[PDB]
Amino acid sequence: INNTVALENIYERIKYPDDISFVENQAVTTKEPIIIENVEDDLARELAFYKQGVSSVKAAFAKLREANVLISRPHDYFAEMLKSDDHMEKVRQELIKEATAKKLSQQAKKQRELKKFG
Amino acid sequence: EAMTLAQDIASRRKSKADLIDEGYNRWSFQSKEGLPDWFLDEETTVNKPNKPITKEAVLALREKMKALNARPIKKVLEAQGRKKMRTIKRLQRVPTLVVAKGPNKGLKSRPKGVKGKYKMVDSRMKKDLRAQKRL
Amino acid sequence: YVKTWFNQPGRKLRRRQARQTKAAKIAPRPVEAIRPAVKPPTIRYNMKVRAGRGFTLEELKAAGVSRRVASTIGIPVDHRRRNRSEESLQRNVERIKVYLAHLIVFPRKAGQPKKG
Amino acid sequence: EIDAGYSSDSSTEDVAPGLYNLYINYDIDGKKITRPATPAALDSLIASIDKDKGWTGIVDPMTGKPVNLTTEELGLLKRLAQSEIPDENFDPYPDYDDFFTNTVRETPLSSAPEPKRRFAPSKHEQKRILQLAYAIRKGRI
Amino acid sequence: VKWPEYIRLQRRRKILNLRLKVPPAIAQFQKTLDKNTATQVFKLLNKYRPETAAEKKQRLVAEAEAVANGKVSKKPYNVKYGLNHVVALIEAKKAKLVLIASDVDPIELVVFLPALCKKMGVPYAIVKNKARLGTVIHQKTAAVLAVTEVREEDKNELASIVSAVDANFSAKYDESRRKWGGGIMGGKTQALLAKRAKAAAATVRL
Amino acid sequence: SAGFVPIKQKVLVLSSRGVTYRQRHLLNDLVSMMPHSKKDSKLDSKDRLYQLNELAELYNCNNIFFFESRRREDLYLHIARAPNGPTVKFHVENLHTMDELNMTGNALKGSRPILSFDKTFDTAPHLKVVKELLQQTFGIPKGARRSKPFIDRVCTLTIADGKIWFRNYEIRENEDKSKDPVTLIEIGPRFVMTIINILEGSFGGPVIYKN
Amino acid sequence: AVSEKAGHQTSAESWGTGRALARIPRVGGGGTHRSGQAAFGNMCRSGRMFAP
Amino acid sequence: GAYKYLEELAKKKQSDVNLFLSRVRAWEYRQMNVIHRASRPSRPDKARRLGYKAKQGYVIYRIRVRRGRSARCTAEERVGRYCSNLRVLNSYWVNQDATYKFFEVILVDPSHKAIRRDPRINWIVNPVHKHRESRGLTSIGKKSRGIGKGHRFWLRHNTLSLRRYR
Amino acid sequence: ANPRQRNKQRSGKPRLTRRNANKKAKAKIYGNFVIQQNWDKHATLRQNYARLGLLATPNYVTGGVEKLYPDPTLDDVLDKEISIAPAKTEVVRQLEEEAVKKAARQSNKMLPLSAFEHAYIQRLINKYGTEDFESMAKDVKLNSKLFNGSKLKNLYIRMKA
Amino acid sequence: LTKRQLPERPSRRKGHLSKRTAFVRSIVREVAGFAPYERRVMELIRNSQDKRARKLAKKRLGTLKRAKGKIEELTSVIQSSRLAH
RNA sequence: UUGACCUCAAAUCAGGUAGGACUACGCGCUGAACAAUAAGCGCAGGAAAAGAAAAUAACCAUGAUUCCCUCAGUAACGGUGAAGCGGGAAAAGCUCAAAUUUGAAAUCUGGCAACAUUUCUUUUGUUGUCCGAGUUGUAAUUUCAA
RNA sequence: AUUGGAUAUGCCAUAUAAAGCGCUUUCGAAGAGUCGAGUUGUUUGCAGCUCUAAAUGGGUGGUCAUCUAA
Repeated sequence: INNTVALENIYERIKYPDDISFVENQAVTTKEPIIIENVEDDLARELAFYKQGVSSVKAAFAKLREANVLISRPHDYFAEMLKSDDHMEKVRQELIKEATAKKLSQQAKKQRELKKFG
Repeated sequence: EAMTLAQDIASRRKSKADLIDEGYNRWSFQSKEGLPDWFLDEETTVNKPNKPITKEAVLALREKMKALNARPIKKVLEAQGRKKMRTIKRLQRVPTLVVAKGPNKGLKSRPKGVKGKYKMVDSRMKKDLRAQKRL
Repeated sequence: YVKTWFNQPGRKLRRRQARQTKAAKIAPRPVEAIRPAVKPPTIRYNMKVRAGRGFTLEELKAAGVSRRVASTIGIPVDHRRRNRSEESLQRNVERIKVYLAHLIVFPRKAGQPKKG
Repeated sequence: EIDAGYSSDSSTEDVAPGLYNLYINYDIDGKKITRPATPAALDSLIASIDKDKGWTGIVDPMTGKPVNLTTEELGLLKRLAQSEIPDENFDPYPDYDDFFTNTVRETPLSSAPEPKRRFAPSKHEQKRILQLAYAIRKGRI
Repeated sequence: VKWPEYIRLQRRRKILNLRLKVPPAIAQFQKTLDKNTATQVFKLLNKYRPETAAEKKQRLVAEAEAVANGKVSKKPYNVKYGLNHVVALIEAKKAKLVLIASDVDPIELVVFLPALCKKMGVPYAIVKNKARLGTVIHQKTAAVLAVTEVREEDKNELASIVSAVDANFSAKYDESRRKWGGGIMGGKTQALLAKRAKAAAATVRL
Repeated sequence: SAGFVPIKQKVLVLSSRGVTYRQRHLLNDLVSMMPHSKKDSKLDSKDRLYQLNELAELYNCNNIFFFESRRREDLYLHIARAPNGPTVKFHVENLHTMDELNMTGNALKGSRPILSFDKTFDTAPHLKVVKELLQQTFGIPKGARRSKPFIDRVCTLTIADGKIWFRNYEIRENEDKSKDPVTLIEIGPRFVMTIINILEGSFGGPVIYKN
Repeated sequence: AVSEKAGHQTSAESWGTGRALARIPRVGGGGTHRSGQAAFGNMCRSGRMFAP
Repeated sequence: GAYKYLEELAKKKQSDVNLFLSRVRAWEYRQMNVIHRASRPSRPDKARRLGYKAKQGYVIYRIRVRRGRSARCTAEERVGRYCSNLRVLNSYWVNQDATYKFFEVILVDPSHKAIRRDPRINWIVNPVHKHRESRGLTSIGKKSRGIGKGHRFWLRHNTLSLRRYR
Repeated sequence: ANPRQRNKQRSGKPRLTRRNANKKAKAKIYGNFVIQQNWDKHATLRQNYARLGLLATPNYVTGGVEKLYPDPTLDDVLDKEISIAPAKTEVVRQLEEEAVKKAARQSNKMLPLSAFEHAYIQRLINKYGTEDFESMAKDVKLNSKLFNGSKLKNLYIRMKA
Repeated sequence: LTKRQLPERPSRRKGHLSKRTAFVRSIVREVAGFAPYERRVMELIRNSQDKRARKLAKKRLGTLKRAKGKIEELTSVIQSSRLAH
């Protein structure tokens, strides 16, 4: 039950070596302990996750530029995507629906003042 | 059937070793070596395992069966021309207002001296017509 | 579809006459068989006592009634229920014993061949 | 530990060719691999005119050239598609193997006790005899 | 020519079971006890036929009269029949000799019997025809017969017969029973199928 | 021999009987993320989990992912190092899949992702061991079959109110770039992770941490 | 209660619009005095009562 | 008894003995009619555990149905139509090939005295058992229509129950 | 209104009228004669059973009962023997006495031996005395039926009386 | 309440292996022969391709426990055959 | 030669039996447009179907089926929509396969013959006898509660 | 007039029989192209297809409980 000494012991048993180059592993431990107390406040949580991500990515990118690994995916690459293109097209139709709904809303908001002052 | 199997072998999608193991089934152990023709003929038409077929293999057969003279200049132009001129010759081959009054009152079907598309009016629907316009 | 209940007083009477018809046949013995006392199976009802289906084989054996003669004298048998505690055993063993004391069993005419 | 390796018969493998642009985009570690030059239009036309034996019509994603069944692959397809043993020398008729009845079991299979009917005169016939004796008494027989 | 359909079926079935490769447990039933030993076996069997229903009725009425008017017997001796009964006798190791019909139509009924007799150390023979076995026990058919007990007179006749079945059925064959049967091909048929095979191998593969 | 082309870490994925439509989607979504995983058919035993060691030794997969769905509502994920190692059981909450409308992220299938671990994972020994085990699984080893060479996504694991939050993000190359143009978009894998117990053995052995 | 089918056992549909007839359904066929007569209505003879 | 052996042997349906027999019998059954009378069960052990007795009034009929409803359910209904004076007792798979699944149907003659006088089979003479296979009351019919005891297996929901005192 | 009902409305053949329905008529008692002689046809069966001294049901009643007048530890009990129950009314007392006299009349359950049984056990007795029922059983010649000692006893007691 | 120790019911005895049922299955296994996949699996075991044999049995049967039981059965057949051969 | 058996035919052979109708309620199958619906197809009975747990539960446990009330518009699922428990009505339980009767096929249809019997000269049996069925298994015995 | 289940009583009764309970230094069989797996339809159940079992096994619930299908 929360036996620290054995739990630390197995850590050295499954210890991933520290001397391994980053490109072999690609895991970063962020130097900043991102603390987001209002876990109920989800909106503040994405910002904390965002800021921890971009700092983690920036440190990863710096360690990989010296590793001489092509970070960017070239525009010519056409490998298979984690998301199917078919439902990507659905997500694309979904996004325009929110776009036109929002666009119709602001247009309607314009016409409320337009008709009064017309 | 053979093309789908051959495609799987060449495309490496299905491992060759796995294909060999899948070949030890109830049907491969029913050997046909030396059986008579009266027996073998009905065994092939009836007791022939039905393997799946893929559309890619079907296209491959059509590609194989495509003869060098399947679609020459004539069989693509005049054969297309005859179908076109058949459609052209087929293509060239290819309402009346009635007031409900006098004899036309109280009708149920096509009235006397009325042919083709027709519409009926009784002057009661004028009130509804103005209402629908105002709608 | 609407289910009406205009036959409710009729259903009541028809069931009464079925009890009367049953009693017309089996005249002296009770119209119902004796049911055991069981405890309902949940934390909400286990403090109560209700009627079970039949008496267990262990209950009948302790009461001296064989599982073959139990049905003859109107004692139902529940081959599926079991006695996990002696309280269930004692509760229903004494239920059988009281039933037996209040029971009058009429003799039967038997066949008796002349020789051995 | 189990080394997390790949046995030579694992169903997962790299470079899965498909039917028919050429998928020459990059390699592992991200380097463009050279496109093999298109074949001589004469040679490509010849292959199209006379399809090779076992022409699968399959191109591996790396090379634009088609993949064609070899002689041994053609033989394997022959056996598999005709529903025979895919092994040229495999015995489908092995000699009978008596791995169980090669020795004699000394004892009877059953340990049930012997009933007394088998040592006393038959009760079915004694019942029948008494029924016959009754019919003789009553004049039925 | 036009054979009737049922006659063609019978004759094609005869040839088909000859041409097809027959598993050893079914192919063992094509090797049967020789005529001389089968005749001697049936000579012993015919001394132990069960009493006919008419003979049984006569004996029981004779006892019934004694009971009715005025009134210790020895145990009967006969051959054992019925598939379930004989299997229990082999498994009980009471059978001295098992006689299996060679043409039981669902062969699964007796396909396991020779091995079971082998496992139990029971002398057995596969004899021609279910109808010969049937005649012994006054039936139409008997899938199997068993000798478990004979009279002390016939102990030597059974022992000599068991020895002959050992020499002429089990000592013989043995290796023959372990081999797949079938593949029996006619003289000109094997040449003809060779012509069919070479023609097929040329270009008839698809 | 033992194996040809020995990749460092291989994963074995099993779903127990009783997994729902949403839970199956999560497994397929996870398997797509890690190409070094070997999907398998349903396991008949809801209690005899020592067979997963025999599956792993056969399949040469040193990391087992067991998706246990009890009472057809509660989804649990068992992550273990197949030979011996720590078997850690988690409870899954608030499932969001690829087909969900909101997410628009897009990463190469099998591209090695950048793993980001919350520093709270280095506070407790059990939180450490979970981090080390999670790193050895999600981190796609080099040369894994079906993997892609470039890098397009980052996986973020953070401990909040004791629940591990797993978020998968896709890096974009902002037109202006300038200040680090990570500009990550939610890929779609969104769920809440809750450690329940940890076993010193492989799907067995005495408990070493209890929630 | 009334029969749940009383007033429905006939076959009739409205003759339409523009024919100088109230658009109540009328009984089809011919040769009987019922033919052409209205049906399916509280206001109609041999029709359905309102809210049976 | 030999029925234990037949029941253990019927489990090895693709062994050399059973695969060979399947070939020869499937060929034999295809030479015969689609529905033909069987002089005896091919699987006497299977027939008798399904209710078959080797007594007068029991009939075995063989039928082949094409693969690709349940084929066993189709087998019983077509055989029941073929012998319309009998009662479909049960049915069992006997053989199959690529095109055909083969079944033997057990039927009972309700007008035979050997059936009308046997207390263990009298129930099928009673007229509530006319065409059990047409109403789903056979073993395969019960399984097809979901009848079963457990949790794995309308009108009281579509009806509004209005009581007198409501 | 049916075609089959209009058929016999316009018919001349009279309707097959049967007169069987008289409600409130309770089923008359067959079965027990003593219960029949003391059953009053007006009362209900619960009223009749209670008046006669019998229990209609040995279980609880699922409702209120009529009130016409203003009413004024395993082993010990598992081993105890409930000392019968009193007969409250005359009819119950009549039924009890009728059962006892019937049982007394049908009480001689023991049978004599037949000719064969008597000769069977007599021959066994004349050789092994009258106590060694184990040895009589193992006697193979005289005990041809292979009766056991318990059955050879039952023959001996049945011969005595 | 006071607990009681209930004995086993006869229905829970089901699944127990009988000496006659063990014998009958051993006889049938020898007489019938083996399925095409059993012949393939025993060939793999003889060639010492144990890992490939276990994969085939699991693929053919469907579950790992069924595969393990079949492999153990066929392996003991291989030993039994060699003892007699 | 003679004869067993298997399989398969034939008969205005001896004796049976099926169809069609009704169809409110009942059980299968099929099944739309706007609903395990209508239409279509199959098959029953006075009821049908279901039914003596490969059932629930997590308790101090329940105990075939069905139906009513409740659970409950609840859980779940995303508007659809249960079930266990609880209260009642009625209650009844069982038969096989798998066992060597093996000191005895102990079982059964049918023919013929008497003899009874009847809702009944119309129904239903019994006894005898003979031919068959049946050992590729008919009785008795056992069904896990054992 | 025709029936039903009892009661009394006569005759007949093939009981050399058949049962329940109670004891064990003896035994105790339990249903397969089915379950199951993969996959495709209909709505977990069921159907097709390919593959195809076991013997304290198998099913179902929560190491345990419960049940014993084809």
